[PDB]
Amino acid sequence: TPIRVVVWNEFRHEKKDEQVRAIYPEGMHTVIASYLAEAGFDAATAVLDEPEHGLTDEVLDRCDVLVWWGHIAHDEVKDEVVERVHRRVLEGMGLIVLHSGHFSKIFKKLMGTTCNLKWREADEKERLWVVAPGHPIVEGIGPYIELEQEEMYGEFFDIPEPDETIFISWFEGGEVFRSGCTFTRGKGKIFYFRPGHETYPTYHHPDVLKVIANAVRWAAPVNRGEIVFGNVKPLEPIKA
Amino acid sequence: TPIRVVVWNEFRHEKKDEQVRAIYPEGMHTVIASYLAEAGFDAATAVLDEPEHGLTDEVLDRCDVLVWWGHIAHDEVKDEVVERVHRRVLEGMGLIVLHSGHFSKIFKKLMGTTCNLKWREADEKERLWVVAPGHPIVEGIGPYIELEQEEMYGEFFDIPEPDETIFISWFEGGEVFRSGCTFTRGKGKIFYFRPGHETYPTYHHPDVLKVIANAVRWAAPVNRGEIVFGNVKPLEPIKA
Amino acid sequence: TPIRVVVWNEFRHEKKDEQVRAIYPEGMHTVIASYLAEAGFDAATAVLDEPEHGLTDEVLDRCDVLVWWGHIAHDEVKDEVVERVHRRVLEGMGLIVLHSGHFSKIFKKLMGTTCNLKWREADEKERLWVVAPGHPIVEGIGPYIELEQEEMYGEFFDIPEPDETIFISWFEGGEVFRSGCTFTRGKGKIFYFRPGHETYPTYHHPDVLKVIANAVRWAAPVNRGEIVFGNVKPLEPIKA
Amino acid sequence: TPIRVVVWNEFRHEKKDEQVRAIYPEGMHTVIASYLAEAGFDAATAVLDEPEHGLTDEVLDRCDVLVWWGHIAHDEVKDEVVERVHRRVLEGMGLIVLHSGHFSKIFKKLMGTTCNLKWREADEKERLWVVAPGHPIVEGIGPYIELEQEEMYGEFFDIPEPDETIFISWFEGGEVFRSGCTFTRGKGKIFYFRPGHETYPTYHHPDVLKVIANAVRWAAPVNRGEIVFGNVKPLEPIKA
Ligand SMILES: [Zn+2]
Ligand SMILES: [Zn+2]
Ligand SMILES: [Zn+2]
Ligand SMILES: [Zn+2]
Repeated sequence: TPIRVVVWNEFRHEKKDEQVRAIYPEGMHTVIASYLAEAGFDAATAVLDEPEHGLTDEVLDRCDVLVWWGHIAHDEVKDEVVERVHRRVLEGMGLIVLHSGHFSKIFKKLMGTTCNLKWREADEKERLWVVAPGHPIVEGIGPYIELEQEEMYGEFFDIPEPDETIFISWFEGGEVFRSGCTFTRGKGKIFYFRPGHETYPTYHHPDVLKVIANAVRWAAPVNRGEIVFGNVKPLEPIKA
Repeated sequence: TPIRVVVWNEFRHEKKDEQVRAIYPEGMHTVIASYLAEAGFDAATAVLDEPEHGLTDEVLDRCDVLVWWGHIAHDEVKDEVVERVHRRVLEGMGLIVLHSGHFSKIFKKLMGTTCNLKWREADEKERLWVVAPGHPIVEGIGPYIELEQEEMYGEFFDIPEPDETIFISWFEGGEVFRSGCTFTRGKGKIFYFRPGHETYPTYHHPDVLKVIANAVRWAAPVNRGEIVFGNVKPLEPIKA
Repeated sequence: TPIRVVVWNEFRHEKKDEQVRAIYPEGMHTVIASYLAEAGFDAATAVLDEPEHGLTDEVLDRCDVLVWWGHIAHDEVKDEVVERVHRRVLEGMGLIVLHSGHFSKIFKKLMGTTCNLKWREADEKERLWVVAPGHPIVEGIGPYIELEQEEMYGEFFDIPEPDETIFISWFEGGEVFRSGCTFTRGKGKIFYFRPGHETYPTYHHPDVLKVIANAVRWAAPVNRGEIVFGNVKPLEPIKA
Repeated sequence: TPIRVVVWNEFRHEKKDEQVRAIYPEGMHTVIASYLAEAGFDAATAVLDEPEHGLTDEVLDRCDVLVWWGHIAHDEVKDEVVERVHRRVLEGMGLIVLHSGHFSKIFKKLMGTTCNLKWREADEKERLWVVAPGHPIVEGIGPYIELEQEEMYGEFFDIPEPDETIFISWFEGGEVFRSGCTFTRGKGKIFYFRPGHETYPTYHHPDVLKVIANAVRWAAPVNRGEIVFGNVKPLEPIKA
């Protein structure tokens, strides 16, 4: 049965910023979710200004993978919902965090670090080099993805060392970035993917959308729900 | 020149349980700090009931490596202080988390997971096998450390995958545990080391103490201090 | 298209030893391949005492995942064949190494270490604890797999640190072992799975066969073939 | 006791090419070893055209860390010597592989991959960004090292995923590289460090030499010696 994916987007820039609305008139979430649906996923969206930011228990309980984009309103996501999502990831829900989502409460909580970085908005070139060429996330991608204009993020990226580094970006201005990183938290699989500044049509680039689709598939839950913790009796005789 | 170490202990059990007090009449912190002093470290102690839990900015700014044990009052450590310690580890302070410190606010914050596990107090044998035989933390340690009595902890331990697993424990009752794990968070080096239940003389065991001393040296800051993040000018010209 | 898997087995013990033949009268390869065929894989088998050990170019070129079991005749696998296999794994072919396969020429070549370990044949109990509970390899597996009789292998196991540790074994006799380990080499995915001594019906255990099937699915290539190396022209202008 | 380091260098280019001899008149090994002696190490050199290539059992037994640079005569290192070195690394001798040492027999043997990569000799700028800012290898190193001219190596670099990535290089021509990588093999610690082309004064750069010195200290053996393997008696009773 199709993997069920919820694409969550702060959905502030596209309402109010002319240059962004021109690129994403129905929001970045609509673009990503449309692509995913046309790729066979059961795709829905959620935004910050819906009740419970669209992430009710009912929604999350039928969500296999959550995709997250935020930027200027990270602080408005309520702690109750962050905790709810955190619990679901640890139980096995997948999480794909995009671009400025590195500063989301949920990603910072999972990482345990500041998730800070260097950055510059200069309409500069990015080339995302594949460094895990057999990884399912890079199926169909070529040796790199090139973006003619993006916002630079630069090392040092204050994240725990990834389980795997999939992409490393080169930027025109001299920096590099670990731009595709996987992590596992509990049963959940997380993929950080750097591209997607709101003022560039990055989410219309077919290789970008394909990485996201590939990542949704890679992140799907396997044994969602079942771990026993706590006080336990012995499985073998203990000798006095 | 000597590495400065603060040994933090909740110090509630040793006052409320006579069986504990008999083993550690001046608390576990005193035993650990005394050994570290004799090993050549500049060692101090701090406990929960001191003001700021003993961890003022003044104390933390002169602390190279913090050692942490807690159990029954993890909740009483104020968030302001957890946040202060978290900042210090990211800037390069070392952290050694011991035994029940797996449920400390600070370790859970740095891990991003629940750090739950299975457990049992049945005075059973533990054998900590070395699985990183060339690691500095196991200098002078044989193939395993054997403790005649300890509290079992058992996988699955809900932690991010370690940078390195140093020890894996075998318990008499059937369980195993990744009982010595290293992580890096920011510039800080963390070592989780399982043994140390308050009802057993585990911190009188010479190999246990040697591991802690080896870990204090390993975890000593390099390049300690603020990392530069934020908006930056290009090092190469960007075609406009 | 179903995944094409070749199950390679030394196939000496099952002819030499009456007690082994009684358990695996047509070889362990036949039992594993039959299960895989029932699970929907396009399964074939190959054995040491065949021209090219059954691993001709034509066979390997259509092999998506190779499963390897050997023990008493690792030396007899011709270097030309080991090299052929090694090239295929780096191009993306999956490799599942079973039990005494740890000392196969192919596994040692891919690892770079001796792959030696401690061992004991004493019909003792082994409990394989899952330590990556979200990993695809453990789909359908409970917290542990228990085998009533197996040969002990024990740490230190001289392997490079795995990409992920999936299983850690507890043995009745006191030892532990990293019993399911993943590695990536080139584009190829490798899984080492410890259980499988010839004198015990381990490959009739449903959980064991399930893990192998899950690992074959996991290890199948999705970007298969030649990577570009060598001298390359610049993508950006270089100032003279 | 100072750490004993042997700097091994093929030493063909500096004898045959006047452009190279002008930069390194007494060989690249001399320059590195002289720095290391001033940094307090007990340093010695060895070269290809000495008996046993300078790497007798006697020499290797008193070597704590071996540094290796080769390029046009990797094939002339005798397999007997490669094997000797390999055994010593597994027992805990450190190994620092420099630049075209990526294609040395010893590095390839420890890695289990081809170690191939993309490359270009175009006198282009390289900026080595630190991505493990607390690591001992980068003590005293700024956010990056910049080399005005170097040979480009580019991803994909066919190595096993490093234990840690210390540096990632940006090159003027558009590529990136994992340019400082640690690995553990047996007891031995290995650091690959990219810079070092023979036609550029790279080993006269203070930060490059500092990194090497730091890596020599980091790679010093602990618990050096034969690991015990083989058949072992049980530590606990095994039931009939
Ligand atoms: Zn942005
Ligand atoms: Zn306890
Ligand atoms: Zn066997
Ligand atoms: Zn070169």
